[PDB]
Amino acid sequence: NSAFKQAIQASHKKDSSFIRIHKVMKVLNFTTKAKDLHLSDVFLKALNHL
Amino acid sequence: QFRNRVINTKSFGGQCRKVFSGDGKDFYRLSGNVLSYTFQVKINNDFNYE
Repeated sequence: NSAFKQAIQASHKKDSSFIRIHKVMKVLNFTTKAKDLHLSDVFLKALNHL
Repeated sequence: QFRNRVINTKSFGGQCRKVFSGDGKDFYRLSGNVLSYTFQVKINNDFNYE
């Protein structure tokens, strides 16, 4: 006489996430005058030395 | 490696070249000849969990 029993349980779980953000917050704006702009002295000196 | 002091970074040339750091909330005196010095901030972070 032979008797036999088997029980095989298995699982495969796979879980993932991804998250991405690109948020831009402007907080001030400016516009430069068109004329009579006062140059910086290091730039003025570079121009004068040319 | 950074080596010893080659350039004089503090020759003010008799100028009163104030900059407000914005960051650090203080006023600093630049040398008369530095082409620029600015205090906008960047941050980079990388994690690798495994």
